[PDB]
Amino acid sequence: GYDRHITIFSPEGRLYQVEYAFKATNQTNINSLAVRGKDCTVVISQKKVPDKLLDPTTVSYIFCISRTIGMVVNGPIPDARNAALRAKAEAAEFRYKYGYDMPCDVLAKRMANLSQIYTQRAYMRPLGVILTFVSVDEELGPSIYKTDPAGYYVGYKATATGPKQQEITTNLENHFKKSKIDHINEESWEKVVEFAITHMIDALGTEFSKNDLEVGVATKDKFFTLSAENIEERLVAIAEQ
Amino acid sequence: TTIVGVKFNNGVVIAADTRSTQGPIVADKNCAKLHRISPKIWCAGAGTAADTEAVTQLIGSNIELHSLYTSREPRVVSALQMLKQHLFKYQGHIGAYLIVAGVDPTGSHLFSIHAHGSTDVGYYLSLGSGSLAAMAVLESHWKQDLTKEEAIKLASDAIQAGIWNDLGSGSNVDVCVMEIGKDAEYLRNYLTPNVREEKQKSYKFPRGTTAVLKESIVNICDIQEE
Amino acid sequence: GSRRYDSRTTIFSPEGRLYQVEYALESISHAGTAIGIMASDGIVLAAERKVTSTLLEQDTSTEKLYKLNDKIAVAVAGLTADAEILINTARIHAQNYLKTYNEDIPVEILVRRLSDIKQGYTQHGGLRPFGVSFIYAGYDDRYGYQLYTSNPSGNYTGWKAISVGANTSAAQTLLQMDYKDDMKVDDAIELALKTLSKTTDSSALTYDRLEFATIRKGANDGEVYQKIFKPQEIKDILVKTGIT
Amino acid sequence: TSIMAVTFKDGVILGADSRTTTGAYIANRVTDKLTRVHDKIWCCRSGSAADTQAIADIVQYHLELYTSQYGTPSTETAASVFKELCYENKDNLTAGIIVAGYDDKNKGEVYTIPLGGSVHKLPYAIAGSGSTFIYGYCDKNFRENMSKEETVDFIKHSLSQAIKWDGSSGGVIRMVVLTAAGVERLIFYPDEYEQL
Amino acid sequence: MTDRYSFSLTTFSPSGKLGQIDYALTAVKQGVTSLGIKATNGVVIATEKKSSSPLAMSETLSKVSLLTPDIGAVYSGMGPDYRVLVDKSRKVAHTSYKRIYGEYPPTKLLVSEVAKIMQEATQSGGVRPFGVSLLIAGHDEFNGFSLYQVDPSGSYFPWKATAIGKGSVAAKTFLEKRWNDELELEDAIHIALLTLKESVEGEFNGDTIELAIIGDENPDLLGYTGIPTDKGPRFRKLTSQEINDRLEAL
Amino acid sequence: TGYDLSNSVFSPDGRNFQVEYAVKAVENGTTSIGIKCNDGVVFAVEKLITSKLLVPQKNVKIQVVDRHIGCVYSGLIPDGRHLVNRGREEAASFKKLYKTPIPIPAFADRLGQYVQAHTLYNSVRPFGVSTIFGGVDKNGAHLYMLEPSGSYWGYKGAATGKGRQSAKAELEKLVDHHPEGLSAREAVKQAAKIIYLAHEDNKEKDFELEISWCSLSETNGLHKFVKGDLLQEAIDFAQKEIN
Amino acid sequence: NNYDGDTVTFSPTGRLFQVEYALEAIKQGSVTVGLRSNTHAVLVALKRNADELSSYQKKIIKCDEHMGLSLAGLAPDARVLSNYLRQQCNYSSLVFNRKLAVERAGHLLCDKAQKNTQSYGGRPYGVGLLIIGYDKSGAHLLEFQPSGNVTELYGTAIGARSQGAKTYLERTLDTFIKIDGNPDELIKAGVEAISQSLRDESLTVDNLSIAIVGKDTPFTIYDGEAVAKYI
Amino acid sequence: SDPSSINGGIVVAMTGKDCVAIACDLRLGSQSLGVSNKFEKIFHYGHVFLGITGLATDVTTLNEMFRYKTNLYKLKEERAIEPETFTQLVSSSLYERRFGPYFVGPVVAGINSKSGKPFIAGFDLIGCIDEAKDFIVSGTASDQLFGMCESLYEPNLEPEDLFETISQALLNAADRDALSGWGAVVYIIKKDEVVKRYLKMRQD
Ligand SMILES: *[B]([O])([O])[C]([C][C]([C])[C])[N]C(=O)[C]([C]C1=[C][C]=[C][C]=[C]1)[N]C(=O)C1=[C]N=[C][C]=N1
Ligand SMILES: *[B]([O])([O])[C]([C][C]([C])[C])[N]C(=O)[C]([C]C1=[C][C]=[C][C]=[C]1)[N]C(=O)C1=[C]N=[C][C]=N1
Ligand SMILES: [Cl-]
Ligand SMILES: [Cl-]
Ligand SMILES: [Mg+2]
Ligand SMILES: [Mg+2]
Ligand SMILES: [Mg+2]
Ligand SMILES: [Mg+2]
Repeated sequence: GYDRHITIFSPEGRLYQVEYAFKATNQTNINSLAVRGKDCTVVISQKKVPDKLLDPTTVSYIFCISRTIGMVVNGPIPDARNAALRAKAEAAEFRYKYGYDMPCDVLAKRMANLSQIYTQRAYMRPLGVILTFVSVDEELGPSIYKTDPAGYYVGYKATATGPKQQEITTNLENHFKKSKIDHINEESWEKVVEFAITHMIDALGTEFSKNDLEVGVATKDKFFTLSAENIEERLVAIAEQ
Repeated sequence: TTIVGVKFNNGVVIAADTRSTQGPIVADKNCAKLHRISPKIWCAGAGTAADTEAVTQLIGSNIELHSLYTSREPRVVSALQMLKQHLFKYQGHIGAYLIVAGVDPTGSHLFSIHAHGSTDVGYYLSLGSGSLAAMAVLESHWKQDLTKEEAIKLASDAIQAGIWNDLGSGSNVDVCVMEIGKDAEYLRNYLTPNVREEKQKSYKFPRGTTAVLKESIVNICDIQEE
Repeated sequence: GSRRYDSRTTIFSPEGRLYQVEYALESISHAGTAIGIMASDGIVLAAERKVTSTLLEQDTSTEKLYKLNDKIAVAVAGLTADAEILINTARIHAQNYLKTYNEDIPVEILVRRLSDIKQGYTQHGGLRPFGVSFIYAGYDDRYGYQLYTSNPSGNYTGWKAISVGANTSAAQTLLQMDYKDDMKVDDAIELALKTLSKTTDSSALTYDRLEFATIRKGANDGEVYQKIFKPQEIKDILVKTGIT
Repeated sequence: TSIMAVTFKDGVILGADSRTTTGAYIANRVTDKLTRVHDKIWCCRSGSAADTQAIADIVQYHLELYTSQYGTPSTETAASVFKELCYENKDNLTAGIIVAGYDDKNKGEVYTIPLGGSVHKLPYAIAGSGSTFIYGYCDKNFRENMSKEETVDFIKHSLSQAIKWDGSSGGVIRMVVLTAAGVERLIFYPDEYEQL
Repeated sequence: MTDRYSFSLTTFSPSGKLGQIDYALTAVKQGVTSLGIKATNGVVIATEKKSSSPLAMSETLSKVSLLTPDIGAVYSGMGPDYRVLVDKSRKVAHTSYKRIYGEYPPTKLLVSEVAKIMQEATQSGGVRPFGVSLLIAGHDEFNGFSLYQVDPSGSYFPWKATAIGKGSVAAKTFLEKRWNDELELEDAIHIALLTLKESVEGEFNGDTIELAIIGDENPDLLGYTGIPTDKGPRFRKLTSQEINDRLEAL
Repeated sequence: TGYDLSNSVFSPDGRNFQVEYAVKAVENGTTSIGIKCNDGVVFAVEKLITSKLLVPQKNVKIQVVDRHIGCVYSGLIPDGRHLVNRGREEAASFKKLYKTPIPIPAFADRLGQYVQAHTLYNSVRPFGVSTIFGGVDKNGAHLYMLEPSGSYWGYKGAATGKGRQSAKAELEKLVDHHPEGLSAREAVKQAAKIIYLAHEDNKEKDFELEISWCSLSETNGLHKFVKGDLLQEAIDFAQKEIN
Repeated sequence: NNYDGDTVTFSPTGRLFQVEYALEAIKQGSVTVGLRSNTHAVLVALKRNADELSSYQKKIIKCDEHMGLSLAGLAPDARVLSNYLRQQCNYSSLVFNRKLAVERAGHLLCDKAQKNTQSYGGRPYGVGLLIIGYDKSGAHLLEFQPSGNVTELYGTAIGARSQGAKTYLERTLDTFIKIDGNPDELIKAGVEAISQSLRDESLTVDNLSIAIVGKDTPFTIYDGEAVAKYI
Repeated sequence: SDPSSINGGIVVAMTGKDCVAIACDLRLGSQSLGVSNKFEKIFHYGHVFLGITGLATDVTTLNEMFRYKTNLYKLKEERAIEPETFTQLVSSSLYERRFGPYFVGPVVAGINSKSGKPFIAGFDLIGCIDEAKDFIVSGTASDQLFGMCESLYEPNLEPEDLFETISQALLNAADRDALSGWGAVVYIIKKDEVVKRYLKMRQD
């Protein structure tokens, strides 16, 4: 049974190492969510600092890949940082060679191709991570593109990743069935973040403090992460209505 | 060679003469110096003919693969970047002097490229041995907010100045117009101010004038059946 | 490390056999039968396509018979994709020889070169062998009309009449029975088709299930012509010989 | 070419002419020699146009990748990347580059990198063929901690003279102001600076 | 480090079977149904856009892909493997042909290059075979219209019409009854939609079906005028609306 | 089963058992700690005196990287040395290109990516060490701890080795009782105490204390070893607390 | 068991069995003793013979004028490592005009042995070394294990029955360290130390091997009738 | 010293009404020394004709190279290469030796088998395509050939008239060049017949 150790086909036509890499994705026990506004793309993720000895400022699963592109990871931090470093290098190289900023969907495809190679080449293992890329693309507008250990990728109206992804997914599905549009009809990104947090609270059924969340926001020509105080202001606005 | 590029209201126009020379001899009277990198990105080339053709084909090929890879229409800055880095690497030995123009989702663009890999930005540009004659016209008649009709006129006039005054340029004027939100129109032989006059005499010889030694049929067909 | 997963494709068995070569030959024994018959005035190549469909485009199809140059052709038995790799290498080798010596490559030299490539995969590199057996039909001015075969071991031999693929035991017995040295192409055509018609696993032998070719000096004066038969031409020769 | 960078109270200002020449022919009379390698780290380019562009493009790539990993780079770091390229490829390059940038911690800084690939941190720097004609003027007229308006006048007067005497320099005088407030582009035309 | 897997991962078993190729074909069998039909004046290729989630934008995922202006491709099996094959197929069309002859390759030769790449993944060191079967439709001047299937082994066959993947056995039977040598392109599209409806469970419309044709030259899609010999791509992907119009006359 | 026989293989859980086995080698090693203070960091380690024949103060375990970073580790000592050698190469190439000394977070990722790379292939073994490191840079003091998986985080206090639980408990008390912060000289004293308290897990053999520190005020932001009177002062403080 | 096939595999308890098996090769090797004072450092080695017709395998190797070692285990591996030390000592002299520090020499051996324990294909070294030397910080004695672990000591012993000599040195620690400016008495203590590891056989003229280095004493090896004085 | 004028020689091609003509001299020399009067410079691959002037070793090498490539083309494509396609193949092949070029002046001539359109093309030593409507010239008497062609040529000449024009263009050009002459060959090419004629000329 060495067909379960390396990335070769089983008799069923399956790749067990790829499937087990998908299971490593949930090892952190963190849930992430991404939604699109009119002028922005918002990504939120649970933040868990179990040890008091940890410096909580360094505990993060959101990465600034380029000025325009942000990335949240679902999976162990070593593989997450491996993927982050590569994406940063690829984004920088793209700009140098082709004279313009790498689009979110193109980076997603590139990283998905690299992941595909690990599913086909035996000496390289898959990374046990799911990568959710976000930006406000200059051509396509607000963009969410997600990559997995199979080398699969696709664009999203909104998405969720983690142990309780299905609960979040259905919650988002039901909202877009009502509104009948492909985004959150809202002017300011602040209110889009409030929507994202509100619907995660409703789906998971848990309340959040400022230190329980981690937020990333993509606008035209820049991506940035919110501080604990910026999130606190966001949580106050939700509670007051 | 005289090649020019002129920006206008809603796009950009490039133009070129059609003379190729080897020393003091004209190799080709109706040479095509306007090259297609992509459907809406065209460039005019001066210098070594094989180089301008080859470097345009290579970058045009990679631009096409890039467009398919990214699911986006190609940009002029991408062609510019790929051309300059290729030419820089070869330290000027690839003798391609290019005026690169086009329209893309960012807008309309006009650049020049020299063999050593340096790029320049402008509203009007000229390259080649007739560039001084062409630039004299451009510097005398160019203005901001040109229309499509005015830009074609100015571009072709600049080429004509090269055709008449530069011995390295001649024959016809080729033009390509690239307007925003429209198909690029390639105007091959836009002007033809150098048609040769009728000859005084016909030099058709009487049949049997040349002395022959042998005759034979040449077998061009494949090996036959039966 | 990686050693754990290595099948070791180039080793001897205790009996002194090459495992992968033997298993590749087992694969080839399930492939469509291909027959070669050499006559005094030409060579015949006949081959059976494997369980085809009515929706297969036959006139543009080629799975058995391939052209290496104007003088040499091959019939394939085994993995078609493996065969095409070798065929393209053989085509290049023929052209290299022609460029070097300004003469068409002798048949045996081409055969030996391909056979040596196959041999290499059985002795070094740690890769699986090519699961292909060839019947080479060719002509040169030294030995005239020649038939050869090669197999995954890289061993090759010359033949008057030979079969590869499925039911070779039954096919070779039938060929050995009816073959004679003073035989001609037209007779060899009939023998090839009759042998396939008896050894076939199909219910009946039809034009759509066959590929056929001849190498004749039947070309205008001292020269050689290759004829890859068209579907309609295979249908006609089947009626002529009295099979359909 | 006439280029200069001058530190002052609020930060640093880069200045340049706009002339590119092939021998005595002016190939470009409106050239932009003030180029951006990072938000508030710019450079003045002199020498080969192809070389200095290639170098600047590589530096911009390096600092973009630096930023993605380690945050905003210092002006010294940018100068070091320029130096590394200029020094190690000295046999094949003709590039005279002035690096100028604004930090909040370090404020305005200027680093000049001549042909050999050496680095020199200075209060102000001048370079290019036309700089030769203003060593006297600039040395006599430069003061530390000048105002924005004084520094603009200093650069305008200096490059005006460099343009006047150097055939390889001319066109418009471009300037880029680097302060905490942001990035400001200035342009000055012949009719303005010639009558000075 | 170093790739120390320099040995074949696909080998012959005692029965003569190449296990990894058979298993790759099994993966293709599980894949979503795709089909191709050849008409007199064109070719059609079609498949189902099996959306993994309703939140996912299925327009961004392209199962039917342009390889050259006159050649298109669709697949059944593992999507990621298909995506990289399309990238390699597009590139090899330039490097091994267009940069040499100044023109796009004929369908059969591009298929041959793709087939070669898939064969090498069946024999080279430290790799598994591609887990896809391709259907490649195309046109060229001297061969006319053509349709090819390419399997994980690297073997390829020309078809008048065929189907691969989930319900290929039933779909091929359906095509055998309907196909003839006098079909026009519109008739082939109609038959393609009928055949594909049988294998689809849920929604059947322009948004859940992906369909492209190889047909007449499209000068409107060329992007430029001024060269008479350039008349535009024969490959065209049908829009969501264009599919729905033909579903009313179904 | 068989998933634990080869590195870089995912088990059905999604785990890399070879990395988890490397952790067992770390847990078997001597205790080492790190304490983040007001303007710097302090590192301390337990050195087991196997025999009287060991020369005191000679077998130095704590290692310097560049001139501002200190590194200490528990587990397979040679693996730690290999990692520090790489760290020194990484720091040198950073300073070569960018002039400024490598920032601590930047340095942390360099080690992290290198250790993580040794979980990607079966042709290599994971590192059998957990490394505690840090120092002072332009943005201030930083303390990190890096595991065999390549996983690392920033820490207020860090501990690893056989006496990690005892140490962690002691570090947690300091964080609670000193929210405003701890001084550099205090941290050295506390470091000595924690190693002595953590020595109860290795109480068979007696040990030698080794401390180092980087501090903006006390050492000008450079890594230095605690020697002589300051070391003895910390030992006396530690001995007083256990009694 | 299942985790000892190669050096690239940890066991479930975090052990490297191939390294441990390499360590076992040292225990099979003949005994060798190392000890030092403040002025001198001494190596004493019990050489082993195949039979009465054979020669006694050499145990001590010179690395530089101020440094050398004694071996126990696979002799060819000691030749490879000693050759590496010779080169590193030599590089230090040629490039920096500097005698290589004994502590740094130990660090270089540690790192060289380590690479063989983490990579696939290779194997650990199957030998233990005792390095002595006199540098700018006085006399030194190092113990090398092929796991990579190098340790600076006052005295030690490795090989078969080495525990007896190691205990003796642990008692004599306070005495032999003080033997300054007296090479013969320091050797005597080393010969008396190695004698605690002997069973059945005794120290003969072609059995014993001694080496010394010190303040005004280059690394020199004594064999044959040169060591009869100490028997 | 100059590789393009060591051996000498010329090639000229012309279009006519539903026909093309290509012609060459027969001289091969070593500078002043005449060596061979049978060195033909025109070759053909199927119905596509290729003339090559310049360094004789490269003339031979390139003929062998294009025979090699056109034979592989035919096996894979299952059809003969056309003049337009072959022209691109020549250009590609010459440019791959950009900085170590074959010292030659190739000339392609032929009729497209499908469209029936006459086609000629010329190249420089590194691959640049000159696709002329009227005529192409190459070799050590290229100046002379340009002068002859530019005066003698008229469009839409019948095959037998075109023969006279191209023959006189070659002969009179060769007679003003020291390194050309020593015999001449003329190919008249129609859609499905090709006639080859050796010309009688002065042998000095
Ligand atoms: B123009 O004068 O720049 C022109 C533009 C070219 C792209 C058609 N260039 C030429 O005509 C060059 C001049 C030249 C001669 C010699 C070396 C380098 C450049 N001519 C050719 O490239 C040329 C000459 N003879 C045949 C084919 N090509
Ligand atoms: B300036 O004169 O140094 C100028 C600066 C450049 C970055 C735009 N350089 C040039 O104009 C150089 C030539 C030169 C003149 C004087 C001193 C040093 C160098 N010109 C070019 O590099 C050039 C000219 N024409 C086309 C392309 N490049
Ligand atoms: Cl890619
Ligand atoms: Cl410039
Ligand atoms: Mg793998
Ligand atoms: Mg001036
Ligand atoms: Mg003559
Ligand atoms: Mg004469």
